[PDB]
Amino acid sequence: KLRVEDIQGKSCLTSFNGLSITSDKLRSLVRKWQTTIEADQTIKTTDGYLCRVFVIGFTRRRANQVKKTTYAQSSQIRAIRQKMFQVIQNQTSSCSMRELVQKLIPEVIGREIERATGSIFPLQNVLVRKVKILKAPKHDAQKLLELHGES
Amino acid sequence: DTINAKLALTMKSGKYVLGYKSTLKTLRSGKAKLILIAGNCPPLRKSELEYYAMLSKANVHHYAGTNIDLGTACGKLFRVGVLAITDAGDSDIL
Amino acid sequence: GELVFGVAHIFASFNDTFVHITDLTGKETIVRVTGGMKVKTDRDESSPYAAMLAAQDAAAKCKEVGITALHIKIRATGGTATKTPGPGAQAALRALARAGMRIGRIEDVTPIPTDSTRRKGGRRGRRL
Amino acid sequence: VGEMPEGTIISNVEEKAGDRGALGRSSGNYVIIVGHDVDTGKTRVKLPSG
Amino acid sequence: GRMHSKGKGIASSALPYVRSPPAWCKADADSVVEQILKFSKKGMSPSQIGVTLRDSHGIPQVRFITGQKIMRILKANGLAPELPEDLYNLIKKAVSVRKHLERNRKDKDSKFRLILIESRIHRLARYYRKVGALPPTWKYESATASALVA
Amino acid sequence: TKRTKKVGVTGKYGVRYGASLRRDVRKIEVQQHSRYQCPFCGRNTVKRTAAGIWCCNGKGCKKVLAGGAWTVTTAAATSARSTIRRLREMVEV
Amino acid sequence: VLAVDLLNPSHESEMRKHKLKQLVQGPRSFFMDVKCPGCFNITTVFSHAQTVVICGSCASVLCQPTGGKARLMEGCSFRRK
Amino acid sequence: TQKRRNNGRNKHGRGHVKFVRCINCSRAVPKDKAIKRWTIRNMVETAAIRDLSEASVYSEYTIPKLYIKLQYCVSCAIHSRVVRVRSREGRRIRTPP
RNA sequence: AAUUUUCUUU
RNA sequence: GGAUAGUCGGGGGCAUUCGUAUUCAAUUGUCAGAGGUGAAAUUCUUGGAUUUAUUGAAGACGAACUACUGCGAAAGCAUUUGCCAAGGAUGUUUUCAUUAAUCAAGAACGAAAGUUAGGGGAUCGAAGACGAUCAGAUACCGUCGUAGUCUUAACCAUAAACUAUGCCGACUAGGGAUCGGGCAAUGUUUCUCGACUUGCUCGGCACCUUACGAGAAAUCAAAGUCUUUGGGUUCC
Ligand SMILES: [Zn+2]
Ligand SMILES: [Zn+2]
Ligand SMILES: [Zn+2]
Repeated sequence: KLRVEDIQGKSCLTSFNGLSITSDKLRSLVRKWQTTIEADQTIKTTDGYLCRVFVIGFTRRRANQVKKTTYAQSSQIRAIRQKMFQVIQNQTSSCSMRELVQKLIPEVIGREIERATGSIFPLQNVLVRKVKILKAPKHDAQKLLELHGES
Repeated sequence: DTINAKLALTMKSGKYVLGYKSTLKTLRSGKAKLILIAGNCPPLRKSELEYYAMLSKANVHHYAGTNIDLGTACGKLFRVGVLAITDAGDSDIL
Repeated sequence: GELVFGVAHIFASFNDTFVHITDLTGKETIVRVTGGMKVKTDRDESSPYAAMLAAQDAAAKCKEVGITALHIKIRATGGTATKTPGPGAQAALRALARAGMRIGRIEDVTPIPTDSTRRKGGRRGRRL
Repeated sequence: VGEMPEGTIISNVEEKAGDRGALGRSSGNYVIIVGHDVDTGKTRVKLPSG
Repeated sequence: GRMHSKGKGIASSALPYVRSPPAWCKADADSVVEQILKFSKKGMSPSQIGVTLRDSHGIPQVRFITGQKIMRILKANGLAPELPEDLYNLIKKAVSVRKHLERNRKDKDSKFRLILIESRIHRLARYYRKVGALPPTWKYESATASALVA
Repeated sequence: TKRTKKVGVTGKYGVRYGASLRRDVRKIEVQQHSRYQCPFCGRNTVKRTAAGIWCCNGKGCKKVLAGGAWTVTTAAATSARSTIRRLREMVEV
Repeated sequence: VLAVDLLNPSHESEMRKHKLKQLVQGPRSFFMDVKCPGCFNITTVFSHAQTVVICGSCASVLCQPTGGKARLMEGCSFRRK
Repeated sequence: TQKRRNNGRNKHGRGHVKFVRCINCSRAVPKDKAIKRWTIRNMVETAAIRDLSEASVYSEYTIPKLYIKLQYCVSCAIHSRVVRVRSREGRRIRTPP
């Protein structure tokens, strides 16, 4: 989602306002006989920007499992949530919105979460389901000129 | 580890000073390492005790809880305002 | 790149179907036609024929402006209700496709609840 | 009043600048800062009567 | 058949048939007895005495080498606590529950557990008074339970 | 001896003014004539004087507190204090 | 079936049963003497130890207690007897 | 007599279970007693694929679907014929046909 | 949607 | 009974965090119907209804994941985190040594609804108001709607409170799933552990077949070991 902020030569300029996942994709991802772990954390950039980012991940089979349950204990769920919290904080300690967008498209948050969850249930389909924006800067009236003006 | 257990085992094997007048005497004599100040302490008295400990190079801990809680932690049935641990014994209070 | 993209909301309720078409933004909409102004029987508002009549009337009024492609978004009653699109949703989709207007980015945006408030009926429910 | 966050609980509020307290002066009563409006600065408040 | 629960667990320790000192050991009996005395002065319960001796020092069962139970050894050498270990642990648990309840009065589950612990303590105290381990006027009061523990 | 089944402090009112009114007054006066703890001295010596003023005696902490009509602190004031504390933290941070 | 020798059950049929459920209940644990990798003293330890074991000489932790058999991480050439 | 061994719902090791609302009549039916079906329907009918393709963009994009969980009561399920009355011998089977 | 009633016996 | 080690739990309480949905409020865009129903009808809408878009507030609840799965003595317990007390099973060559089972009298908890005071009242909704159906509808249907639905401090104390099946203990047939723990694998896999696979065992939730056996039968691994009638103990 984008928020239109500035007008330049009868050509409006927008800014990043958040990301989400389609209902069809979310319903397809949600499945029975598996454990879903969803967590959230609030992050801050170098400038004034409060972003509440969510993440959701599902348990996965090992291509040799015979049973059909594939469930994880609540202690392992809490350990997974801690691993997601640590990964989010480490990867978002100092990024700013430019790096946030540059790192959400290649899906590095989900990859790092899955890598960190090697010692726990392997987990799968880890992705940021929704990012919400709570605070905004002073319209960035001059930083928009700094970023734009090319082509 | 927590500090209530550490305070209890210093009580079993250690040297403690109760109250304000005796705490001032211990700080004045210099045989003081740690002072514990309750959250219900008078602000003027707390500033005076902090100044005394800064002069005598003694550590200060203004732990949470009222003087009733400090006395209960100390194992006494009366209110304790200022604690002065002179000998830690076999603990790591200091 | 001589195409203009709008946003076509479809509200497929079991009593009446809404065919709302706006610009790429949300405000400053252009066309809003339902089955009530296409059939006057007070019974076939949600009928597929009435839905397709409203959909094709919306297509004609949009072609009047000159907009070519629409991002479609169908949605049911949602909330604490049936949450299933009515029969007019597919009829409106086919009517827009047949009218010649381009269709893109099909999505369902029905409002789902996270265990919202109590539904009416009174425990025993609507004993019709 | 304009320098307080929305939803704060206050008392002895002035109807005008320099009034020195007019609203919410009785015992147990208070005024709630409902919202602010910077353009021609004005603050909307909720009185004890509602 | 748990006394205050529906569990039917059978977890326990199965002592060996050979009621003899270990074939390969050099406990020397008296050395272990003084070792238990040293640990008793250190202030650990007889259960901790056996656990530490079995896990670390390598004596499976102390009575096999010593000839008497460790509680008997402690009583014989004078380091016999006035309150039995099981009763002391039960009263300490009751004190902790009571402190939790007095700080948080809404814990009905804790109140129910306190009732169970109180009943268990009274039954154990009655047994100990009957056998003679405690004075016949022992009694149990919640007000002085904290002083009893400490 | 119990000396009173249920009226308690309202036994001075005899049989008049109604049972419900006497019960409401009984609850209010029980709250009113109660010793409270000074939040700065830790002593149960706070007593009410003139409907909103609470004072505790002693050599120290002779403070006079502005409280409720018959309780030192009211639920509404505590909720307001928490709300103001929350708002102040958000503004500061 | 319907005719068995309960006096002398098979060893394989006994090692697969619970310790209590055996004909004569017995322990399933043992003691082993381990040697410090950088010393010469030998210390006996229990297979189901519930406490942190420290060698007599200058050495670090020996094994970590767990629900079942504790894991040895020091390079000790243990002899079990 | 007990018509069903499970009393009509999956309640073993429980004392109380939350109740859900029927889609049709909005009756309060327990979670373990509600008949659950999963409608997985393409967002358009199979007869409009050609029309959508001839009027679409994005170079053969994937057509989404909708996933709806339907929880019927006993009376509504029987009326809707999703679940049917069976013989006494056939009542003891749970594998879908 | 909507559908109430079938005297005492042979 | 107690202690100890790794665990496990939608067990309890306190503080804290997040989610959409519902209703309402303000603002912006075109216009004629919108709700609802078998059909309708009440009601409100060129004064802008409904819809769409932005922001905010209130209260309630934790969808999907969610299962012939878990926990608790039961009633019941389902968002994140932290704290506190406690609990079952498992492992144990740890501790005490009969401390045990069932109970009159007496006590703790006890869904929902109902009561007394304080706060809050979004949704639903007893009473009620209208509008349709019917011969009469006083009801079932639509909208609105008070108490109530939330919570604190005091009350009571019952439900098809059910497994219509008291508690403890011994024995009894074949198999396969599932939860928690433990044991074993010169087993597999992923940058020393986890996940998966196999076998054994303990304690639970259950399931299929069968009837040595029981019942009047429906049916029951207990409701079997009862005319071959007696392990112990309460309620009725
Ligand atoms: Zn004072
Ligand atoms: Zn060592
Ligand atoms: Zn239904």
